[PDB]
Amino acid sequence: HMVVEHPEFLKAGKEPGLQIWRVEKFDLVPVPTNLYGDFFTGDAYVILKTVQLRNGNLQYDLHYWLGNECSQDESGAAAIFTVQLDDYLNGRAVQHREVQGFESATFLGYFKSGLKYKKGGVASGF
Amino acid sequence: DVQALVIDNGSGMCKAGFAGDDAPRAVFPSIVGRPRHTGMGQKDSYVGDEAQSKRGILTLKYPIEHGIVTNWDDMEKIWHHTFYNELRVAPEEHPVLLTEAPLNPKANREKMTQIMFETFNTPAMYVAIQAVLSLYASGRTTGIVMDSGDGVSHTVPIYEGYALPHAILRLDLAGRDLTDYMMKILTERGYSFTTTAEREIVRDIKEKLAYVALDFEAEMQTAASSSALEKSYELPDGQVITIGNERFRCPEALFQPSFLGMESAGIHETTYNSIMKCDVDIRKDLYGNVVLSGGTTMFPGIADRMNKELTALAPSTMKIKIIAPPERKYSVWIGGSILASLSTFQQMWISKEEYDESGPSIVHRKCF
Ligand SMILES: Nc1ncnc2c1ncn2[C@@H]1O[C@H](COP(=O)(O)OP(=O)(O)OP(=O)(O)O)[C@@H](O)[C@H]1O
Ligand SMILES: [Ca+2]
Ligand SMILES: [Mg+2]
Repeated sequence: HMVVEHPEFLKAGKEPGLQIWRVEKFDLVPVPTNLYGDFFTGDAYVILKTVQLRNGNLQYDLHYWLGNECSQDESGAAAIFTVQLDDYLNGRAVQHREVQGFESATFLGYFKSGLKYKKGGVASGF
Repeated sequence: DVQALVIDNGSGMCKAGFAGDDAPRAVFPSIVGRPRHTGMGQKDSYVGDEAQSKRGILTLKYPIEHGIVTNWDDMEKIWHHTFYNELRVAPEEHPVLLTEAPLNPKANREKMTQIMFETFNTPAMYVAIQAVLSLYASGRTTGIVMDSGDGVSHTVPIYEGYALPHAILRLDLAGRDLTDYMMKILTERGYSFTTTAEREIVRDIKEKLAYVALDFEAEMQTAASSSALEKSYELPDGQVITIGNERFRCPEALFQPSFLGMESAGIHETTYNSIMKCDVDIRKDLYGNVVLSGGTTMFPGIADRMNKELTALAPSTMKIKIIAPPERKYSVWIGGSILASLSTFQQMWISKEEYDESGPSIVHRKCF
């Protein structure tokens, strides 16, 4: 009787590009596009990179980024939302765990000028 | 708005609480007691701490064995108690997330579902695999969880959020066997612990003083050569006893099950064997994300020892990482609390409406 209704899922992975959400109290909240690449070390984020393939289908890489100080509800939620988004995208996404200071070359490469860290973030949902 | 409940039904201890809390509100023995003789103490049944305390007039039953429900009448009594006495809720008012052991029989998942909806009239429910909840609690979607509780230890490989059932293995040894083994080896020193209160003493000795030796042979030699590893323990009556190599011999049984006369491989080999049952292309990610969960993983030294043993089994260029969160006695419950709190989970539960249309077998389509 249930379909995926989360507004952000309906927006996810529709066209080539980068989309970033932050975990805020057990919800997935879009990051303003002008703040892309500035990560709060107290928070966890989900990043979807969508690339156009030659047959016009879309390639997905889902990265969940975990700040050094993010709380367990945030990192746990980031991991679960990543699984849910992959399921929503028909299992077409490769999932990548990205830890502050140890991110993959691929993830770092998304940010043309280099990603930046800043202290702080939104309060834990616990 | 609507407040979900989270219940992790362990073979030894039930952990129950409210989604969005960082810890279970109620942690109590998974025991039902009934009047021992059919002749005060006078209620039809008792559950949890009160049943244990009244054991002198009650016969005690443990309806969960190896994480699998073996007596549904007793399990229903435990859940009724959990809702009405431990959580102080009306279960008809709350979605309920329940946990299940890896490879829980199909008929059992259906029975769980039938009881929630038909006996408790829950408006919604969901069943999650314990190991997967622990992995989520550690902030990962891929890894292998070594979950060791009361009667059984499971190794559960998980890739991108889903367990790989063909690669799940088990060692039929966990905390109750280690308590029983500590009881046996303490008799060598002349200390007889045989009653329930005495077994509880032994459990406390295991929980407070035992540790996993990094090098067992070397630790035995150190213990034989001097008193450096000895520790004193005060009994409730006030007597002080001395414990030596029993401290690390007890949890050594996890790595050497022959100590208990079992032919099974130790937990390190079980973990390795599960990894080797998985697609070669995911094994790197499993070795690099070995997550310990459950009460019997709480021994000091266990993560160092797992690291050593898995490093010896794997190719030398493989990065081994053992993740042993301090909260790992509760990581299943915590994973549940997070999952049940997500804005997306209202879309995931089995609703009463769905149950009414499809019956218990809906659980195989909604929860996997
Ligand atoms: N600090 C500790 N050190 C060693 N063992 C411990 C510690 N704390 C608890 N235990 C043991 O953990 C066991 C209970 O573990 P846990 O609560 O994870 O099991 P369970 O969930 O009831 O069972 P299962 O998951 O096997 O159905 C008991 O045997 C207990 O003595
Ligand atoms: Ca935060
Ligand atoms: Mg358990």
